[PDB]
Amino acid sequence: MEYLIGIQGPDYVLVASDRVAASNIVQMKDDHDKMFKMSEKILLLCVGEAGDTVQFAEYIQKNVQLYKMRNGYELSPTAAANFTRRNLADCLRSRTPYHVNLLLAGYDEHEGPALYYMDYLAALAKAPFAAHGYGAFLTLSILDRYYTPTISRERAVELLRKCLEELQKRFILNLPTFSVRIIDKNGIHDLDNISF
Amino acid sequence: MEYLIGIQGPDYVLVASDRVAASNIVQMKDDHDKMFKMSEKILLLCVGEAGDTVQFAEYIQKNVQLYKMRNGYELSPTAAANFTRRNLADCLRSRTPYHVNLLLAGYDEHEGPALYYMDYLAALAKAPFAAHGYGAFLTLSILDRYYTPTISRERAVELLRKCLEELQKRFILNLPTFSVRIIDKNGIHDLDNISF
Amino acid sequence: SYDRAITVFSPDGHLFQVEYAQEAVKKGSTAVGVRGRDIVVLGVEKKSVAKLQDERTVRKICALDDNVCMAFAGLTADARIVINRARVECQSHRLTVEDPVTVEYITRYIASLKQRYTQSNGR
Amino acid sequence: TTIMAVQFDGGVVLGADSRTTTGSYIANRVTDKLTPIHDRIFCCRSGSAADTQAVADAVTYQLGFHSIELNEPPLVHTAASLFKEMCYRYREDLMAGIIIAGWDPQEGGQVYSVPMGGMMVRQSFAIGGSGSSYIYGYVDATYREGMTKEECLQFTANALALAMERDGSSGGVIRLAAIAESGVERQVLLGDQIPKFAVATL
Amino acid sequence: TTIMAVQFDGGVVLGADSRTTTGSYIANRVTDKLTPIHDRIFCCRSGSAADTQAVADAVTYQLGFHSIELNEPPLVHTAASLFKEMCYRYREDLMAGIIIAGWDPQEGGQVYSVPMGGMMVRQSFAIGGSGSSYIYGYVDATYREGMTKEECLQFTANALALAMERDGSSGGVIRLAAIAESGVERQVLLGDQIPKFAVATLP
Amino acid sequence: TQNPMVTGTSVLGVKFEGGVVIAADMLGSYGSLARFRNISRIMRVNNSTMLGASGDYADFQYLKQVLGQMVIDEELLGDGHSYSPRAIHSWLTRAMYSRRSKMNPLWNTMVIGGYADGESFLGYVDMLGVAYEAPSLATGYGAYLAQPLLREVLEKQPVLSQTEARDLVERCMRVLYYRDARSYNRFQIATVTEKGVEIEGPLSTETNWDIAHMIS
Amino acid sequence: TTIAGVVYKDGIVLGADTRATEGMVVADKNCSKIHFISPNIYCCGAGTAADTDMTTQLISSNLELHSLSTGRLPRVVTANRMLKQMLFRYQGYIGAALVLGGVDVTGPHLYSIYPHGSTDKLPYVTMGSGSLAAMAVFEDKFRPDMEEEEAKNLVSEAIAAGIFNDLGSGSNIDLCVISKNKLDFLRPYTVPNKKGTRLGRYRCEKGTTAVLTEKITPLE
Amino acid sequence: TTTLAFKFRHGVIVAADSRATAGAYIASQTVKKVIEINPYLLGTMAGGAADCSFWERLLARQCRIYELRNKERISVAAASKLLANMVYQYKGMGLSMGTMICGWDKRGPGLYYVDSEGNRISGATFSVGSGSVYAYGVMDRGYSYDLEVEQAYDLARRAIYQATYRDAYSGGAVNLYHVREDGWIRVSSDNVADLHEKY
Amino acid sequence: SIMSYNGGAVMAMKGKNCVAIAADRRFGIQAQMVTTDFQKIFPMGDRLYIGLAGLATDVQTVAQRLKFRLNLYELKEGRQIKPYTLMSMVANLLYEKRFGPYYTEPVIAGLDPKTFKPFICSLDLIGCPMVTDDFVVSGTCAEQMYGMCESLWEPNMDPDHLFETISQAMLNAVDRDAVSGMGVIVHIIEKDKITTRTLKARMD
Amino acid sequence: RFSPYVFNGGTILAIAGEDFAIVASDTRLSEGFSIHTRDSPKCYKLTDKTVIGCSGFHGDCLTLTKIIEARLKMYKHSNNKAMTTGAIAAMLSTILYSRRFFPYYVYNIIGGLDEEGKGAVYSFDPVGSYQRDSFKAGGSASAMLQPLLDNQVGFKNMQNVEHVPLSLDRAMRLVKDVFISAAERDVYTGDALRICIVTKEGIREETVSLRKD
Ligand SMILES: [Cl-]
Ligand SMILES: [Cl-]
Ligand SMILES: [Cl-]
Ligand SMILES: [Cl-]
Ligand SMILES: [Cl-]
Ligand SMILES: [Cl-]
Ligand SMILES: [Cl-]
Ligand SMILES: [Cl-]
Ligand SMILES: [Cl-]
Ligand SMILES: [Cl-]
Ligand SMILES: [Cl-]
Ligand SMILES: [Cl-]
Ligand SMILES: [Cl-]
Ligand SMILES: [Cl-]
Ligand SMILES: [Cl-]
Ligand SMILES: [Cl-]
Ligand SMILES: [Cl-]
Ligand SMILES: [Cl-]
Ligand SMILES: [Cl-]
Ligand SMILES: [Cl-]
Ligand SMILES: [Cl-]
Ligand SMILES: [K+]
Ligand SMILES: [K+]
Ligand SMILES: [K+]
Ligand SMILES: [Mg+2]
Ligand SMILES: [Mg+2]
Ligand SMILES: [Mg+2]
Ligand SMILES: [Mg+2]
Ligand SMILES: [Mg+2]
Ligand SMILES: [Mg+2]
Ligand SMILES: [Mg+2]
Repeated sequence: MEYLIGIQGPDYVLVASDRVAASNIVQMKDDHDKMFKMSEKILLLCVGEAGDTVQFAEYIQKNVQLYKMRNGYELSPTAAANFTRRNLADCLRSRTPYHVNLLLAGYDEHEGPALYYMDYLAALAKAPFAAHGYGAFLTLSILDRYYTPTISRERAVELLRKCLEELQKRFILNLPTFSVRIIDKNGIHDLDNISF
Repeated sequence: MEYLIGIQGPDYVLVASDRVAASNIVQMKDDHDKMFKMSEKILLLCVGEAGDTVQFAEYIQKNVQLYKMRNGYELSPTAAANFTRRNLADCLRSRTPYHVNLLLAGYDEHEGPALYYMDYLAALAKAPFAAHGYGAFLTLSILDRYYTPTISRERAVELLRKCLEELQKRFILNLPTFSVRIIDKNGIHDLDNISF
Repeated sequence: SYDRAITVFSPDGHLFQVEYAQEAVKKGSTAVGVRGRDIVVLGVEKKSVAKLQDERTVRKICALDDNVCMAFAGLTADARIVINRARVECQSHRLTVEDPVTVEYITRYIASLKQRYTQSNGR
Repeated sequence: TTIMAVQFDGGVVLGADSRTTTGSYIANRVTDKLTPIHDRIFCCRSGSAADTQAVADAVTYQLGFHSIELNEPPLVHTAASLFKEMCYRYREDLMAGIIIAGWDPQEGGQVYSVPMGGMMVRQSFAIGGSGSSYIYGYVDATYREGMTKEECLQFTANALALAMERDGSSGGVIRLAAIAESGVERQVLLGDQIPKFAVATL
Repeated sequence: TTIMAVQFDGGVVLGADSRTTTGSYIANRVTDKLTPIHDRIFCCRSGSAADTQAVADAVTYQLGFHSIELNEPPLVHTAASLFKEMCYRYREDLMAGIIIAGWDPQEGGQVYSVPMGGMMVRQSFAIGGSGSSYIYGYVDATYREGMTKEECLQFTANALALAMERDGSSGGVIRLAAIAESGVERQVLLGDQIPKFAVATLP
Repeated sequence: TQNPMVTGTSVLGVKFEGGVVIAADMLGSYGSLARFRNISRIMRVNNSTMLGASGDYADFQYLKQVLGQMVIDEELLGDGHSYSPRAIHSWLTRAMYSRRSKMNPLWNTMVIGGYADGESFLGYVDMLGVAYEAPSLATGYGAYLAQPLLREVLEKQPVLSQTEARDLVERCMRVLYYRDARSYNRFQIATVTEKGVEIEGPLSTETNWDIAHMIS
Repeated sequence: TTIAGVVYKDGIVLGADTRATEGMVVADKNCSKIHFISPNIYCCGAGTAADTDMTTQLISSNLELHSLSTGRLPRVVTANRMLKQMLFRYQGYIGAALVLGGVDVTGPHLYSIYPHGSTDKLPYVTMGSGSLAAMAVFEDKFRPDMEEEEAKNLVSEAIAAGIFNDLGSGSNIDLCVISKNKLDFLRPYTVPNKKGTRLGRYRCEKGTTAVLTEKITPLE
Repeated sequence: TTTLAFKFRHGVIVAADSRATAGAYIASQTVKKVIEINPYLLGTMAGGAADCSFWERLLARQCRIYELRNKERISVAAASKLLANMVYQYKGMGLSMGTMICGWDKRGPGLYYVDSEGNRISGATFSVGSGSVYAYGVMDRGYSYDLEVEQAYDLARRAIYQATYRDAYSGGAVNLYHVREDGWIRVSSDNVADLHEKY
Repeated sequence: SIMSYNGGAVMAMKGKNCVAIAADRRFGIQAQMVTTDFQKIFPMGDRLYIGLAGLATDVQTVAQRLKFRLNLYELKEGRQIKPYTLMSMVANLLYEKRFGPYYTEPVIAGLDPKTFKPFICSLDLIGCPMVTDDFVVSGTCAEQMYGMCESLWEPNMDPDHLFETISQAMLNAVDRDAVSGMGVIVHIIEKDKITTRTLKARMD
Repeated sequence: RFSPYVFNGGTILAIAGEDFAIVASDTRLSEGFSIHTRDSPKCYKLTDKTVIGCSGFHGDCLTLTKIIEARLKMYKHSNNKAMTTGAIAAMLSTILYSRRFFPYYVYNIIGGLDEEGKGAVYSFDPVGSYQRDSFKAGGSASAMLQPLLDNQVGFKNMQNVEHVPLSLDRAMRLVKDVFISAAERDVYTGDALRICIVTKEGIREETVSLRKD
């Protein structure tokens, strides 16, 4: 079951997600990616019910890309977050609600890095770090303990690696590998997978 | 969630069990032992509902030991399996049923090695190999594919290790270590834990 | 069910059934125990001799658990009851305390069983 | 509720108790359950007060309009048919047990039952509502072919009084109406004017 | 079922229909629902047939034994009391609506109702069973203080006939009994003997 | 009882100078059917105490049987001690609580009235063992319809004469007959004073139906 | 809530308490339950508060359109029909229980209107959780053709009965008196309930509350 | 609630918050959730407030009787086992209890987790209660068998603190105990508002 | 209960020529705190604020949809909305969803844009309005809030005393509620300025 | 399904002073939307030194208090002394637990003098979880009373205030204030406030009027 994490530093946001797709008692894929690139400087990380997660993320992704094509420039992380929220909330009481939980990470030229948390109800919160999934219960306090607002990216990846080690130790599910990416002024960078 | 496995060769039975005690989303112990020594040449491996499992296994254990003290010699693996089954079946429709699944492994001076399977309903089957838990779904066919009745103990531990690797690869739960023991004419021998 | 008071006081404070039970012990085969420095030994007389006897079947020294044994003198049938009761109790102890009994614990248990059979109706 | 109507040569007599209950609270003790649908056509209402009021208002509208268009007084049979259509069509959303009675020049005095479910049947006399259960035997034994208007009025008042004594959901005053070519005559029996039959003491 | 009993000066009249149903199948069309509990004490039974038979058989036993011990005929009030005790105590496990009626030397003709739940009340006349709902009005309008035996018999037959016409769960024949110091007189009204009241076909 | 069968509606009670008056109609209803129209829902317990019961009449009859036997038992001793109204009310509290606690209640709400040692006693006990005392009581629909009238009079004049209490009870019984669909216009009034317990009836209230011509 | 009305010799008296509750807590000690319909017609409301407010406002507005069109003073029957037809359509889901009273060219008229759309035309009515207490007063004391002051006494007594005997009712008694000549909207009519006074003082001086952050934004 | 305990070189650390709730209502900020069973044995309380208090008090009674009969201190194993056997009979009846039994006996420092579901397990470290998941993260990242005494105190205190911060149902003060070979000591009681200031 | 899924508390309070509105700062999901700076009070004018407790998603939707409507109103009309009119606008917005409501129960606090007269109100989730002359409260600790307000509030308080009263009412109320707190924010609204403060508060 | 419980309302409060205890309650007994009586106090004298407040389901309040009374006499007969405030508290915990599976629907607060003569308050949940407190509210309006006591008696959330001892006169003023506030908002609290003051001289009683609506 699905784990998302984000940590925002002074000029970047780091994000990671597990790579498992499971079904019943089996992992069916171990290189699954739960991140969706919305624009040069925006990732949407999406977990929840099957079908809803991809349908929702891809719809958001295509509309963000459409906005870019229509206007010549991109939606800010904050605008995209609010766009995402409006869609989810507008569907909440409709015949087609989407059961998805999200993180939105981005870097804006003028606002700097941003990390947004959203639940399936479409409550939106800006946070210095955040996580979703049952794994969040075991890692949020690790983040509260060691995060600082000026944390460097070398130390953020170390902190991330304490969180992921804690899941190996203490979480009942087998989540042995994680996708890791960072966003800053120069866009989206793939880091090495963190594996056990 | 709990895994038990047994493989019987010509003159030994090999058994292994996971070492996790879990509660809700957390492993609370990673060196748990699910094996109970009934006599010099009998192990009972027990999983199922909390409380029931230990209360049942220890009641059996004490009674087997009492038999030894009363009579000067030990219950055969077969007799112990049947005793175990009588008790479980007798409780099945009572006010105090025990929700436990078992393997009984033993070596008898005159019948040789034996492996018995029992479910919570108290159906008793003798088997050349067997397993309990959701992990069984992913390992039984591995045993059907490679087991032969003359399998040597060196090859049995290898076959056990293919099963346990399959759980690391494919099972959704984090079971990283296993107790392993063998029983033969010289009693019960602890093997190294198999760990990941 | 039979509720007669069997063991009762007599005028000079005696419990005659108990004294008679002691007479039964005195006619049993001799038994001796000696506590060594790092050994303990039990030895006991006869039972019969009797060439046709299967010796194994009449031992008067009995394991109660792995770390405790006992000899007795007196009524052998009575002893078998006490021994079995003690054997059961050694397994409860291990069950609930996860240690073998001390010798004192099981001695105390046996003694208390014996005292009860001097103060209970019908026995 | 208890409602009743009876045909005689030249007209009809209608009656009802006046109790409206929510649970076992009496929300109106002097209810008028006999509602005029046209000059000489009434309906007696039982069941949900909201339902029977809504249905009766609607039928009054339909019948009035129909009557103007035709330039003739309406048929009692037509009034009953309009009730039936609405009570049958909406039988799953209404709790209405109706008696339609009145006079027209073509067929004289007529009584129709439209019970729950929305069937319609003409009868010499009709009873309905919760209290009607307690007067089947009475009306079966007492009814006589060829009663006068005055006899129909007494027979009605008696039946209703008996129902009212026994049915917790019926009571209050007895409202009567007689309808004939000459018009509608309404009256109320109250207190000591309600027929009285002793409790059977030892 | 419809059951009824009526007091007169010197005794009682009891009546019942004869229909026993399972669902809407008539399993007995000629049921005898008036059961003798002693020489001059009967009960009229409605509700579960199994229950009322069991309770009646038990009371008969109790009352008979009590009567031998006392060496006197039993009080009607005593029969009613025994029914009440058993119907009240077991009110959660029985479906029994009973009328006890009879004669004794001390109190004469007497009618007691023991409806479901096991209360007990003396009455001038009593009705019960499913069909009784349809004759409350009739009996209330028709009852007169001081009716003779023959009038009580007619009044009973008429009430039961009316109930039987309307109640799907009542029907068949009318069983009547009169009880007095002289004894018990039983009769059956069938077919054309049952009082008849026209269906009110249209003029 | 799990499921009440034949039932009674409201019982009223009010204290006055020298006694207590209680009232109850004579109806046992079977659902909405007014089935038994001449039954008394009031008991003289002993000389100082009376009881009125709402709810299941078979359960009331049981209580009457038990409590009647207890007063006889006590009179057999002829020892100068008698159960006071307060004691009877205590006993009844325990018995209702105890039955409630076995999940098998006696399906009743009761009003106990008494007069002993110069004091008027009026007490309430319900099927759950809820019990208390007050200057006036009303069970069932009486709690909604009669009690507001009783308490309004008693705020203007806490101490009523017997005849004033009696007139007030009659006014309440009228209201109940107008507004409770399980009521019946045939009731009893029971009074306890120095002289003992008197039960009067059958009584009826005059009713007014003028409003039938004011459909307004 | 306790709401009520009476027809007296020359008009209508409407009455209401002023408690609104959420669960078993008092949310408003002084809410207004006697709602304007037209200058000659008012309506007390009980039940779901937003439903009573919105229902009466809508009908009042449609009646104003009606009267603007006709040039005449509206009729009580018209308000009754409009309310009951709307409530019927909604099948009881609009939880408005109303006492409607006024005076029109045909004189005084009083109706009770239930959520499911039934109405009763009667010379006195009560509604709300306090309605039986108020109705007891009316059954005991109403007479036809009372004088104004007697009718106002009777209605306030009836509301008081609900106030004191129903946990759902409280605070003040409001009345509205409507005749051919006069509209007297008496809010409050009586204030039979008052908060007791405060015996200790908790005038906590500046600095008592520790402050983490402060921003003053000046305005024009 | 959040409770934790852990064995280490210098014995066993035991810590708890002090909140009690009734639904979402905060009933108390000053509950004592570490019961002194005897001068070498502690029990911790999480779950139903009455259930924990009653059953640990009963355990204390029984351990004392044991001591009187047998003339020696009950072991941690035996005490934990007495509790497990007492509650086992009530499974399915809605008792809610999660306890750590913490002592030092002839086998050295001892720590057992025991609950109303029937679990009884020995281990190095545990956390129990609505806030346990949060305490585990922090305890797990800082735990070592070779912690110095003051470092172990700091860790326990911090773990409970961080649990009170995330978990709506944990709060108040952190109460800390230390089981040593000659008995437990009460180390400190620190209000979570004073700890926030500090961390 | 839907209304407690997120927890939270808002209140408003009247003083002489000033009003105050306050909120806790926790955004949580059942037991789990997610953030501690979640906004619940929103400007609807220079001297007019709305506070929303209830389900966080609906807090945000209502605030946003209300702003949409208000901005259109102010562009079309000459002028800044009156407090009472804002209340009505909000009532109408909430009652449109009568049969599938937003799970939020707002409080409004402000000064009339022309007269500077103080106004406070609250509404239930389907738009029933309630104006008062003292205070209003909404959220998972409403009882606690009522108890503090009833005991401390007095008439005609100056801005400093109003700030202490509303602050002590909030802090002490939320400290008896598991799912409200993690901070308190207070806005004092006066004719010539807004003063915004966060309070030292328990963080458990 | 017969329900064996009903809610009958009622608010209780106790405060410990240096040499006094207060136990206070309203006098309203309710059921549904009706008032049974306006004169039904929730305080019960147990000894000269101990008073208990009980609210919730009145059938259980009556039974439990009669059980406590009987147990106090039994204790006195076997042990030759009156039960102390603390022993009454410990005993009450066990009596409440004995109904763990069919609870007394009662909220109990004990107020009295401890063995040094000092104020003692003990508060309970329905199944007997308890502790000693300095002050405590219970019952219907407890959530309304408690925060204000936290603030004004506990001095919580206040800076630069001298934490003085609680005088009897101040504690009395507070008690009356909080009940008056509660009567404003809790529909169940009203009619009258009954106050018991336990000191070494004995137990004295004040009553004050509350709103009747
Ligand atoms: Cl052992
Ligand atoms: Cl109607
Ligand atoms: Cl019908
Ligand atoms: Cl019909
Ligand atoms: Cl009907
Ligand atoms: Cl009526
Ligand atoms: Cl037949
Ligand atoms: Cl039969
Ligand atoms: Cl019956
Ligand atoms: Cl019957
Ligand atoms: Cl039948
Ligand atoms: Cl009768
Ligand atoms: Cl009597
Ligand atoms: Cl109309
Ligand atoms: Cl209402
Ligand atoms: Cl503490
Ligand atoms: Cl022991
Ligand atoms: Cl273990
Ligand atoms: Cl917990
Ligand atoms: Cl640390
Ligand atoms: Cl919108
Ligand atoms: K009737
Ligand atoms: K038939
Ligand atoms: K109040
Ligand atoms: Mg879907
Ligand atoms: Mg079980
Ligand atoms: Mg049966
Ligand atoms: Mg409908
Ligand atoms: Mg809080
Ligand atoms: Mg917390
Ligand atoms: Mg009130």
